Amino acid sequence: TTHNFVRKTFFTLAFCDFCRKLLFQGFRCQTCGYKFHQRCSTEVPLMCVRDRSSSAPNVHDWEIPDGQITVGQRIGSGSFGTVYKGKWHGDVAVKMLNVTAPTPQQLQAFKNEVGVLRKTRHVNILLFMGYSTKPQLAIVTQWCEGSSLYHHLHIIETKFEMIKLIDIARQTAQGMDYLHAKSIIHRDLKSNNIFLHEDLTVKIGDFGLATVKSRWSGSHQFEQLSGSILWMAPEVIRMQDKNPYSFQSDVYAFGIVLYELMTGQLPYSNINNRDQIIFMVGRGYLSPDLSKVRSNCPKAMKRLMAECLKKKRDERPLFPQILASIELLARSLPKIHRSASEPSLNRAGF
Amino acid sequence: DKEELVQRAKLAEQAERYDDMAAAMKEVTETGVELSNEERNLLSVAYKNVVGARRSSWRVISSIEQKTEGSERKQQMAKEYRVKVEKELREICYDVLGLLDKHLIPKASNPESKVFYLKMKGDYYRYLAEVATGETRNSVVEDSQKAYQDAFEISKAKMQPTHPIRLGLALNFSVFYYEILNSPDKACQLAKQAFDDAIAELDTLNEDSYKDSTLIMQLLRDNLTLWTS
Amino acid sequence: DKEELVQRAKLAEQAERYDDMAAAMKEVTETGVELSNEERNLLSVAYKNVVGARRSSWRVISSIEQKTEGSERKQQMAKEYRVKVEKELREICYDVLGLLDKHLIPKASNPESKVFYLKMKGDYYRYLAEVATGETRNSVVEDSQKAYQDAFEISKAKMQPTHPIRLGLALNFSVFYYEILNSPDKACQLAKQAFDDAIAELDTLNEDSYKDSTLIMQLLRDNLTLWTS
Amino acid sequence: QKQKVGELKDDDFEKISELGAGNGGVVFKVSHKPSGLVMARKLIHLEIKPAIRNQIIRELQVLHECNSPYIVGFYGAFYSDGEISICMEHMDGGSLDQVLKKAGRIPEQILGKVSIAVIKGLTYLREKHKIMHRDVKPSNILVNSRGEIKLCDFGVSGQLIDAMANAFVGTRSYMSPERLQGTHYSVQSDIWSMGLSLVEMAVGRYPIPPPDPMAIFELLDYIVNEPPPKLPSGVFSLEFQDFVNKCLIKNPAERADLKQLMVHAFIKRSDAEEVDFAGWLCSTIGLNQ
Ligand SMILES: Nc1ncnc2c1ncn2[C@@H]1O[C@H](COP(=O)(O)OP(=O)(O)OP(O)(O)=S)[C@@H](O)[C@H]1O
Ligand SMILES: Nc1ncnc2c1ncn2[C@@H]1O[C@H](COP(=O)(O)OP(=O)(O)O)[C@@H](O)[C@H]1O
Ligand SMILES: O=C(NOCCO)c1ccc2cncn2c1Nc1ccc(I)cc1F
Ligand SMILES: [Mg+2]
Ligand SMILES: [Zn+2]
Ligand SMILES: [Zn+2]
Repeated sequence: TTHNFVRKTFFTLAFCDFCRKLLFQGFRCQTCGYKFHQRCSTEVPLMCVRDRSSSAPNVHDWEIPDGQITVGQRIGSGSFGTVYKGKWHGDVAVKMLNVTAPTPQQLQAFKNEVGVLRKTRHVNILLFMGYSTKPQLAIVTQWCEGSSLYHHLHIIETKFEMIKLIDIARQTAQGMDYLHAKSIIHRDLKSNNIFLHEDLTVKIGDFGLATVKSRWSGSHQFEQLSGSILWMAPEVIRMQDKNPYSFQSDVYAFGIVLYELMTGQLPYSNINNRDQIIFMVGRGYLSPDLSKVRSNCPKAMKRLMAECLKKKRDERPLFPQILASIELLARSLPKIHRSASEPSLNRAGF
Repeated sequence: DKEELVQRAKLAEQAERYDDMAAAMKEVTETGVELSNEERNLLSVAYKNVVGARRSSWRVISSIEQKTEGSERKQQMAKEYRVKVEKELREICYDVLGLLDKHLIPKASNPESKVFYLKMKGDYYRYLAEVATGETRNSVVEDSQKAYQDAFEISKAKMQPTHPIRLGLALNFSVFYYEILNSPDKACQLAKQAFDDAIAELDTLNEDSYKDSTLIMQLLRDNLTLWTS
Repeated sequence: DKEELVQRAKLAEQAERYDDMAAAMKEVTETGVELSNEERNLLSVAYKNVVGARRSSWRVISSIEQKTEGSERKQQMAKEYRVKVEKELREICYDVLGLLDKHLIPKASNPESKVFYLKMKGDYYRYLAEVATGETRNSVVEDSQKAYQDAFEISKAKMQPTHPIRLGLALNFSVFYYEILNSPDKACQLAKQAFDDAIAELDTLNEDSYKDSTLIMQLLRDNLTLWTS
Repeated sequence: QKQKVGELKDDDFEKISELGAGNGGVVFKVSHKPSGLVMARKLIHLEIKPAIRNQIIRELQVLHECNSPYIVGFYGAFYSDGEISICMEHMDGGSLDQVLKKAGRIPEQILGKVSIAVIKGLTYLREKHKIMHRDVKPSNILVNSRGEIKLCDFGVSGQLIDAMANAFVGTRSYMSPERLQGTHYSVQSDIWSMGLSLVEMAVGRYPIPPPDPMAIFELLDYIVNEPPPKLPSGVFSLEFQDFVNKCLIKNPAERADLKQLMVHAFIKRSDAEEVDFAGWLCSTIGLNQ
């Protein structure tokens, strides 16, 4: 239960696990991999369960009119609208936003939001092809073939090799990092809003669109909590904050997706009540149990999941750090699956 | 064949060995054929990692040299080990500049490639500037000064205020101003100016480089917040 | 003279350069000087890290060799490069084994140190057992069977079952049984026997011996929870 | 009439009208053409593994034997087109939630007859089947023009309660403070929910927030950490005030049981009172006697 440290000069890209700046040389625990600085060593304790300033690191009207969208079969309803498979220069996904009567004030904010969502182009992001005002509101996104992550993990329950499982978690962080890079809060990240395009490329959908959720009464948008709470951060549950939907609220939701992929079960699988979860989670009494994980999950990898689920939002890391950490062990994955050996002894002192 | 050499160098890069990689990429450049965009980043990573390991060795040996504070043969031996690793450090940087100014800089069709190789040249002259203390300092300091000024003219002319390379040049040239010349006023001015122009075209951020762009951005902000204290 | 070369070896350890420490400790043990606790401990660290780095690289190269077999003669150059790694892996390990026959084994006046050197011999035969296949493996593994069998006896008769050297001996011999001979039930029993004995005699240790023992037994619990499932 | 109904199929039904919108489900007045009767068909769309769905339909067959004058009649529960269909007796008076908005407030003498129906409804479910309702609220107490007051949406399928707990999110709650904290006290939680329902309709406002809107989390935190709601003094009889007080004691053990409430001064008075409930209901709604 004691951290043995080693002088290690990181050759790849790594961030200190207190200060979270670019780490070059410092210390590493040979148990977990909780790498950290030498400068801010006297501020941070052990957690397993004048200096040279940095340099260059290494290098590796959008409104659709009537008579164009052939609205096909009803697919399913959501928390702010229902999906139909429409035709529009190929297969698209139409969404009749629950807000059918938007005020000239809500309508303007929607057109402004669509402006940003239309300027998004990433391999791990579902394409946003505008909307339609004649037949009410109906977001039109790229039609996904195959099936959702929620469908593949809790419907058919077809578990995949940890290699393929980690890869899905990597590509999600890749698409999520892009959204936060363009300062877009997802407000909805969950396995239901992640599709596996032809079984390989991760596609994140139903992101942003803050103005079509929580119906307005004039010029306001108090987010009336609705939809699903298994992914909602405790700060988001309370809604007591002026805004509960931050990057960290999205990072927490991401941490719940990690739990889903890792254990194959949705969090809190021992409660037959929704209201009990809303209250206890928002009160900081209920947490996703970390005793139902596999008996081969490295401490370094598992710890990342635990960091995203921090009750206080300010403790959770950001996606540039998460994606680096996810990738970090994707490379040390096969070598570390083999049995443990005799370690090097203490060789440290503070 | 070139592809066997670049696969060998790439494979050796995956194995975390930066001696066979550097030897393979020196053997690539010795052919005297112009590199792609892809083949160049490998060369920069190899000859950054090799000096980086010796830099870390130099820093910790020099800290122990300033830590001992006695009168014995330990200080003489630590000085012998410092001049040893310093000479090893000199041999690597001279091999790089010998491989750079004979095959790549004089045969550089792409102006973007010219900003890249002149950024590398200024970097390795700064790497020799920080270690060599005496009369020879004033030669390599002025050499890096000319190299970065030459790169800064073409950056201001025909580059984007949101391109990774111009941001890297601005970053290396700002830390050059702070560490080597110790004029933090012009380094503060430079980094603030480079950071402001970097804000203008924040909308113009394609997938090709969002991570690099925001990574040099937050590093620029960290350097600013260190220096304004 | 000796204290100067041990100071150099420590200075090499802090500077992360390990090939200098390997040479600096081999030249010290080359003489036949009375080897104390710290003096043999630095040698153990040096010859652990140097072979360990190349062993992890071989693990990566062997994994990348078997990524896709439905491919061209790109694997051809890889498994000859793997042989290049093996050419700088076996002979450096032989550089350690001949050393055990030169000074270590005959110049031992404490059984504890004899268990330590016999454990190191068996561990370096264990590292050679992985890459070596065919009839060589048989020849390689037979040298360790007698090496750990001539150390366990002394470990049981001369040191307590809570001793970290005996704990490390049981640990390395447990992974030898699991990975090489593939008798995981004997590995599971041995460990359980080693761990139960450790719990049966606890809270008798020194003040210094409250970090290393716990770390080994903690890795023992990690192996046992890994090997139950 | 139930013996005329064989196996329920989707194509045997014809849509008449929607009874009302719901949080998770939707209810339609439908005509079973083979039998020629007007049923209330609830359709629940759950994205669950077929093994759980098949168990839900299996545990709903328990409703065939839940026959009493204070339990909403049941015709059949089947699965088709990715929706669970629960076909039950149509109640033309709607829910007391609908009747409450139409009435503004419900008179004490009317709530006396509702209390007796809910108590005897909860008693039947717990004695004959030993199943806790776990959802007592005005929307789940149904009334018809004949003057019948019947419980519905009770937890006969434990697998169905877990299914919708994962799927939807509520804005209004009637959950007892001990259940919110993960403490199970049998039917004591259902009695809390009844008392809270009785205060809502009598005052004509919601019990959880008292003037003398809040998010679901602020409502649950209030139920757990604040004193329970109570009837306004003077405008209701002391027996009715004492009845709801015994139903809203936060301590689930000190809270009155079904046997204790059946012989309460309020119930014994209301049981004796002659109240034309069927006449009042049709008058309140606007129907004809
Ligand atoms: N862009 C799309 N392409 C293909 N299918 C889609 C798309 N969007 C939604 N669907 C399908 O529609 C079904 C449910 O639709 P949604 O309304 O997205 O449900 P939801 O994700 O719970 O709702 P929200 O608003 O994201 S909480 C899923 O089973 C999907 O297969
Ligand atoms: N048998 C019925 N007769 C009339 N209305 C009904 C019947 N069953 C359900 N309803 C109506 O269906 C609606 C949906 O109910 P449900 O989805 O269970 O949630 P809730 O009762 O909380 O609104 C309610 O408004 C209720 O009045
Ligand atoms: O109705 C329910 N919840 O409200 C819908 C929100 O989707 C409900 C909830 C739990 C349950 C367990 N077993 C059946 N259960 C329900 N159904 C139901 C029960 C009795 C009758 I009579 C008729 C019904 F439809
Ligand atoms: Mg209901
Ligand atoms: Zn730090
Ligand atoms: Zn650790």
